[PDB]
Amino acid sequence: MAEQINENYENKQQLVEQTEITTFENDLIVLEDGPQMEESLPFAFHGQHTDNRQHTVV
Amino acid sequence: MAEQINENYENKQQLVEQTEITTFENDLIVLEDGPQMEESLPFAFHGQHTDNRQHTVVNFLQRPQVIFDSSWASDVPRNKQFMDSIMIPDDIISFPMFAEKLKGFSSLRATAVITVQFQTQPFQAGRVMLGSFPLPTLNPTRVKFATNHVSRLMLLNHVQCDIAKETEVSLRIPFVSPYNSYDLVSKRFPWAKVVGLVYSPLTTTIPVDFIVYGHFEDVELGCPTSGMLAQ
Amino acid sequence: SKPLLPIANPTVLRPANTFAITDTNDMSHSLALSNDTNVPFVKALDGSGLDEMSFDYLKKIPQFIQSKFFTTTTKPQEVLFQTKVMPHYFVPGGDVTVAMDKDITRTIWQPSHLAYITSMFKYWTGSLVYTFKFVKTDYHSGRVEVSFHPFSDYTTGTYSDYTYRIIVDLREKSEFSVTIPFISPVPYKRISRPDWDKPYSKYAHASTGTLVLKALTSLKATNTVVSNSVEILIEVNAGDDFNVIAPIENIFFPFSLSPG
Amino acid sequence: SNSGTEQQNPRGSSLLTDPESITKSDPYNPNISLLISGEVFTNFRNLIKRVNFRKATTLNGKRISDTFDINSLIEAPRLDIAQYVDTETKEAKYGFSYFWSAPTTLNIVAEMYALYRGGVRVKVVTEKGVDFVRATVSPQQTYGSDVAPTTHISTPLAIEQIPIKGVAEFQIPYYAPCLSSSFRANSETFYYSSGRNNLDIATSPPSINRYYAVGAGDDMDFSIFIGTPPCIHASQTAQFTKIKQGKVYDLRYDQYDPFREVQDGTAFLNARSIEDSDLL
Repeated sequence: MAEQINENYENKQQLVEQTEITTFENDLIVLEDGPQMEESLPFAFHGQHTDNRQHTVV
Repeated sequence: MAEQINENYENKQQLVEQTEITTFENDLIVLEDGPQMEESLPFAFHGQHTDNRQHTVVNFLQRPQVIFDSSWASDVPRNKQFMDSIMIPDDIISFPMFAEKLKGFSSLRATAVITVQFQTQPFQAGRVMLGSFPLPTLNPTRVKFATNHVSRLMLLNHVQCDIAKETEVSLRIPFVSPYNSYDLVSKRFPWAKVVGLVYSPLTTTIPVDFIVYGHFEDVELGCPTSGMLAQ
Repeated sequence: SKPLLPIANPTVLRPANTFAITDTNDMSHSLALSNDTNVPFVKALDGSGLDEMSFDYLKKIPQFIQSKFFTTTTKPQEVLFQTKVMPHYFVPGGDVTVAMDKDITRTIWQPSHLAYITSMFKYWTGSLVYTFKFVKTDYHSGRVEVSFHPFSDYTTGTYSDYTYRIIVDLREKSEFSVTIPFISPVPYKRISRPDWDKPYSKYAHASTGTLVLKALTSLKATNTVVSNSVEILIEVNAGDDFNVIAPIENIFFPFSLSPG
Repeated sequence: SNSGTEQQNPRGSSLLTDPESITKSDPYNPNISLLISGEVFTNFRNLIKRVNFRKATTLNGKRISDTFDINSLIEAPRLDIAQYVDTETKEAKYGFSYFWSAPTTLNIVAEMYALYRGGVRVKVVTEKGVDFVRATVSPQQTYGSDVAPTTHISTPLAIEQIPIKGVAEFQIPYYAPCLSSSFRANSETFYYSSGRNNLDIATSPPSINRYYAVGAGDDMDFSIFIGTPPCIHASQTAQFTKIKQGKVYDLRYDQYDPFREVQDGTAFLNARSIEDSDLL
């Protein structure tokens, strides 16, 4: 390997987030927010719209 | 139970073969044939056409999808839009990658994720706000008053970006509705309207470019359906 | 059997239970299938376990209240921002401005988030959280001084060196947010109509003191690459001990709009 | 610290944790609301239980009924623009007005939220000589029929006797198909998210004036924070401009509350409710 002595740029290996297919590799800052302490309603409350099964593409 | 004494007709419980969705229930005889002793070629022999991974229909929804790719100059001031408004999920699921997959499903209950990129060379200033008004078709009386002014959007669920600090920004919008899900066949009851305001104007002539991504997480797909309505 | 009965306690009868009270009981008829028919409380309807109805949640939401500028013509010791310490403000440009005739227009100044939430009460207390945003680059520079004058004004003869202050060096830094405590001779101060252009000596009953954002320096900037103006963006948050009592007032009447 | 390069106080962070004090010490004082106020306030869920007067029915005749929608009471009433014409000099003066209406404690909280869930409490005050008051709910729409019945045979009935209980208190449950319902006007027509209900208040003998006070039932709950509503200054109630035939109050209001004075403001000439499109 060609050896490289870097001290002015951080190997920002985070700010690298693949989401299924797309890979973002970012400089400066990555921010994320929303309503905190997220919960979900139990399945009796909804789920009158679905069957008790999942369908893939296969 | 009304009791039934049958001796002339077989309770042909076989000849009943469901194949994923369709159930055949047959009389007389069911026949099936082909080349016998089937084998498969090992994966080295083929598989130069696939990745070492499988894609369901839940991803394809977890994929980020470009919605907007534009700019905004220094002429737009505070409290004015820098990007077009986005209906969640109407302006997202109308792209072909998602729409081709959601088809054949009744409804969708998931949290949507709007991510926005920002391009800045270090000499540019400004701040920009990205908020979301919940259920805009159910309370249309209140939409444009909660989104025409910063400080009425930011007390809602919002996400800010300092142009010279944040290069990416992502707001997580959980599903919220009077209902259980989002009707896909009729596109009824969008659960948020993403709007983008200017918290502070640009200080140079050089405009700023932005890309708006959108995907879903926490995905619960509904019942399979034909999905066609009269007109 | 059927024997007599002893006399009961003397009672006193009303037309209605007390409207004013939150608790105890209500005499209404139930139009449901059964009496005390109630819908169970379901939380996290909004997707989060935070009780979106709780006062201690609503009060902690930041909101922009005023903008100022910080330029290369700013003199040192020049006040950039000066406010009475109080939760309730007015929305800067978010007025309700409706047309009355072909040429008569009227403007209603609109309430702060805190102003509205405390609008039905009479007294408040607790610490406040003032946030200052500086829309700039890493290639502007400046010192500001955020000094909390708890009982007094900022006038002539007002040295800020007596007071808890923060001298922040804005070279790379861009934001700033402090919790301003509740220091007052009274356990509670008055909710009121907000007034920016008043000192503390007037409104002494509604504010704890004055906070001041003061320049220690001109804004340093080369004009050929970055600007000379940088906008100060002030937000107001309401601490954690922020307590509000005596619900016998109204400063703001809300109304709904008509679909057009 | 108090300053830096990352956002020092975003929303999601403000909900949970406060920034460092200017003193760099503990900035908090202990709660003593119970020690001075004598009571503690923490949640608007309890405060909405307070019942205040909301609307009044005057401009009908001597009727034996008054039917109106229930969800309209969770809204704050419409603010109207009032045209006044000087009987002498014939120039127009312009103010604001609540047409036989006013907001409630309930309406201050409900206008911050998007959906509701639970029962509404309605209490009625009538004029003298009324003996009874009866309350019934009905669906407003027999779905699929161009007309709704004028009677019902299995609906709820609730009778209060005025001369022995002067305020007729009723509680209207939550009857809607969905988990949490909507209470504001919309143009949605495909299928509905509101539980559309009528409420018929009767008087024996028939009377003209009906004063309604509304409040939150025990099971009252609102869902999604949306923001502060459009407001009007309360001080604007006493400000007035004088003209020939009388006073013109900036915030004009009727005797909605059967216990408030009638303000000495002259009647307007035209009324127009502020639409969402009128905002500038």
